Amino acid sequence: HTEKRGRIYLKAEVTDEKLHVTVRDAKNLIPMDPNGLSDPYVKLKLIPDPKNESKQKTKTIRSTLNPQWNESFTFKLKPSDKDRRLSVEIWDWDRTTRNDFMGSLSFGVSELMKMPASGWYKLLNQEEGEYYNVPIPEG
Amino acid sequence: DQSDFEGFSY
Ligand SMILES: [Ca+2]
Ligand SMILES: [Ca+2]
Repeated sequence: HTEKRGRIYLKAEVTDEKLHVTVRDAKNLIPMDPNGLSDPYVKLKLIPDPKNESKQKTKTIRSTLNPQWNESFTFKLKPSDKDRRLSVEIWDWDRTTRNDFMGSLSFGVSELMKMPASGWYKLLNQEEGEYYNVPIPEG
Repeated sequence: DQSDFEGFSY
């Protein structure tokens, strides 16, 4: 039972010399809870952030395999963030703690600087998602 | 860095 058919719609464009991160919704989620569902949240951070102020996070929606957030974040790090990547950590919250790895992905600021990234990203592993950046057009 | 990963609901 490892059907990683879940997809996430993540958008990251450069505007006002800042990063416009917009998370739409997710579809085809797989149950990672005893109740037979999954309630993950959207987490994004632009390393290196030792100030802990570039770390953005939203709360989970509810019991559904197709949750929509529609959250829009806009921030940017120092000029030396071009070689850095926007790390998105998608985890399934379990009320008291976390213990379900849904998937992780990242977007390079250097690539995003010359072209905005918007599409459906597949469920990749920690290293797979932080070292790569392959979005699916789906349109 | 604090407990942000496990900081949502009680
Ligand atoms: Ca769970
Ligand atoms: Ca859960």
